[PDB]
Amino acid sequence: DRATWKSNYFLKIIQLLDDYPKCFIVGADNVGSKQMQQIRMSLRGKAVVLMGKNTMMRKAIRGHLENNPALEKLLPHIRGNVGFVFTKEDLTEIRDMLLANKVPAAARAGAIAPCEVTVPAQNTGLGPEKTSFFQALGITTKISRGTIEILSDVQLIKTGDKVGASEATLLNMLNISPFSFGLIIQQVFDNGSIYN
Amino acid sequence: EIKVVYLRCTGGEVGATSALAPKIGPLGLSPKKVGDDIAKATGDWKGLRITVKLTIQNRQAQIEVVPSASALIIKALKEPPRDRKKQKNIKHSGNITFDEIVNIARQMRHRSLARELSGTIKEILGTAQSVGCNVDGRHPHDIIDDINSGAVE
Amino acid sequence: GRRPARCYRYCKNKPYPKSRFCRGVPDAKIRIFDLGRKKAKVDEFPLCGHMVSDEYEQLSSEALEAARICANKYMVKSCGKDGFHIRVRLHPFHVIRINKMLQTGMRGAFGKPQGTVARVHIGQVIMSIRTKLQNKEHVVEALRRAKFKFPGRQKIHISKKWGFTKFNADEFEDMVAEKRLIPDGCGVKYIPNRGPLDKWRALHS
Amino acid sequence: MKTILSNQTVDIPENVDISLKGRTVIVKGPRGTLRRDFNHINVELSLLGKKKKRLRVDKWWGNRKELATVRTICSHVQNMIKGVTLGFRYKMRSVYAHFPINVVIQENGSLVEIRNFLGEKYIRRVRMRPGVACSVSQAQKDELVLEGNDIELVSNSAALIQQATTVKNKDIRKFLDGIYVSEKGTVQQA
Amino acid sequence: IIEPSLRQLAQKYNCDKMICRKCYARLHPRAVNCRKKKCGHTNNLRPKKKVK
RNA sequence: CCAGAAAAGGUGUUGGUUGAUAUAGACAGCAGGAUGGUGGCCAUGGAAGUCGGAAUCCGCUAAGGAGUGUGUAACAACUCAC
Ligand SMILES: [Mg+2]
Ligand SMILES: [Mg+2]
Ligand SMILES: [Mg+2]
Ligand SMILES: [Zn+2]
Repeated sequence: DRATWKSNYFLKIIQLLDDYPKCFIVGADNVGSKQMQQIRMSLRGKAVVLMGKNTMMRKAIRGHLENNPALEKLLPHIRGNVGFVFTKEDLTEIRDMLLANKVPAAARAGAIAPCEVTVPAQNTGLGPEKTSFFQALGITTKISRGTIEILSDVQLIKTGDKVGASEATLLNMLNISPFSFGLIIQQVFDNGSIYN
Repeated sequence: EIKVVYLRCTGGEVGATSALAPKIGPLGLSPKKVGDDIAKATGDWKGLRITVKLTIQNRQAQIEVVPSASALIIKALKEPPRDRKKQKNIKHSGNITFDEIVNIARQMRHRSLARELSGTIKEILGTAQSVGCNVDGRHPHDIIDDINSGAVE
Repeated sequence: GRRPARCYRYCKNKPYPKSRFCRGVPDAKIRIFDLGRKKAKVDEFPLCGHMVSDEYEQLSSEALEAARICANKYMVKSCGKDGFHIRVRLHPFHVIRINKMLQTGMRGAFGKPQGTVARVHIGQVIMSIRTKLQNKEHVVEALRRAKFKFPGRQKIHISKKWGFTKFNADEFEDMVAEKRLIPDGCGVKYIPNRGPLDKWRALHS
Repeated sequence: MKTILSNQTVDIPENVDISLKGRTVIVKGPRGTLRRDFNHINVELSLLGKKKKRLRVDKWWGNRKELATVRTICSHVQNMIKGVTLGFRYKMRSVYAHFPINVVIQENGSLVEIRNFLGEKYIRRVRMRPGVACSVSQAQKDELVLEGNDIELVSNSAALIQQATTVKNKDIRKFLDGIYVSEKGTVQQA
Repeated sequence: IIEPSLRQLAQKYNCDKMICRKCYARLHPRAVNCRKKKCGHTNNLRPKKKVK
């Protein structure tokens, strides 16, 4: 149950700080479970990435602090959906591989827009029967080669818009999603030191 | 311009219900020479439920079978197939053993959507009670295999 | 054509049963009193909930069967087909009489037998459901749905007794380990220290 | 029970000026002056802090049906402060299937003639209650902006025209016509 | 024939209500029991049958 | 006495019992995930978690049910548990 789940999460955060004295305190903001599972399955032999409740991790640090007096600089940097990644291989190779394991995820109907979605003017490969999903956007189209010809471009959503339902299914039809959310790491903890 | 499509076919028999044409038609290629060649390319599957990817160029598609774990365990659970009659409840009984479960778990790590082999044998022994047979006992008997009496790589 | 139970609802008469004097009584509406897997041991259903009445009233046999089917339908929906035991602990014996007019009037007024009606006291158990200890809420809910088939005020009480026995639920398994109690089906057998001890040694053999 | 004391404070910003004549409140700020008479509600209203920073309402010995009135005074006062510092803007949009709703504003915000609703010839004249102004906005096709200070007058004048444009004796689940309140909000964003 | 966000704007005032089983009062969507003392503030509500 | 009312209800309000979970940070609320074997097996004309009969476990997990609902010819889409 929940009590033994709390109590053995305590032990599996005692041990993973005892054996790894080098960490990135990583902000896992709005990434998918799919993407985090495929990154975690890719990076198993190199590192261990871990998540949890911030008010449980900080009390685990305040259960260590009479034994390991170096861990308390983590405490002001644990807020937001922010976990840990532990590694012993090198210092910036895993920074670079976290920057290289980024995947552009789909645009959910209700997510806010980080950056700049447009569509190129092109003949798609969809077909004639799927033009009502363009007519809801009111994009002027033509049909040629049996598929739909986009005449001119449209910047459909700005930097900082709400992604609507009619505007979300059409990008999933065109298999284009510029929204790339990955690990956006904040600080570094290496043996009582802080790097940006 | 190389394209990838998926089709969920039924194995060895030529499918009279055409579902190939509504995908192969809009790019122009002939679907009825694709669908029967898929059936003879499967051949020994012959009774089961099989998904197949098709890498289709501007010229010709290539046929190769996507594996699916509930089909791969039931093709090893070999009983004589029921014909056109298709009566009551083909509930699967019989005793598959662990070594072919290992070499099917090899196919489950072929495309690497799992953890390693000690986890794949657990998640594919779960598919055994998804199907309905037993390895001389059920997963309440076969959790204590991977607990301290494993036969795993 | 049956009169409303507000007529035949209070314990008005002395108990007048089907006997050598009242002939031609129509048979009772309810005739099945135990339901579910009644072939179950005392060991496998510890929990027991009682619909206990709280007014000195008269319940009809048709109301007994209606509430019986009401509890049975809900528990075969909820606890599964084969996982409880319903017992109706009131058998209808007081028969009720009817003076029908067709113009004689009240001359020679003594009724033909119409039906059978159970007479209930303050604190008598009407229905009792024996099931496993995690199906407690389904006992409460089934008896709460079965309350609405009876007149008056009835309440629900989950007993401290082990199932359909007269022994307390905490010390029951202790006494069956110490062998003062012997399982013999849905009930239990009480073994005193007063027999010939050939029976004692046949138990302790 | 009766709770011995329930109080809440309301922070009063630097540009606005509340003061008290007994139990009624008056608020002076940039957009205007707005008063409200709380003489039905039986509380204590202290104006504490010098530079007049907090309005503390407290009620002594209340049942829960009258302790419920403790922070509803706070809600009315801070809604009043919002309406005097920033003002209120209800943008309510016209929705129609076939016949367009013609909204024409008369006597500079104070009367609204609504025409051609469901094609019918009856003109709907709705008067804004005094102190709010209706206007057909630009950069939106069929919108009515109701600007005012106090939300009771603004939202009540909005609710008058929303109860005016009603479809009667027909299926309201199919006939989705009329003007409806779309975007509640604020004239001057903070 | 109608813009869809305007359509759901009209539906939040005409469609996604609750209706009491007794008295037939029209209630807000996050309702638990009725408003009227006509029906005894009763507890059984239905989600207002939508249009097909 | 005695001159009129019941079953049933109420998030009106007041007391009382019993059991939960909560500074290892709960209940609202606003936001982010809600995934792989797998579209599990019978079954259906089509049943991809979402009509039905039994099953109803693992991986990865901070977490995700062989699924609480809205749906779909059926997926997609949304929502919930967590
Ligand atoms: Mg009558
Ligand atoms: Mg008598
Ligand atoms: Mg009509
Ligand atoms: Zn009502």
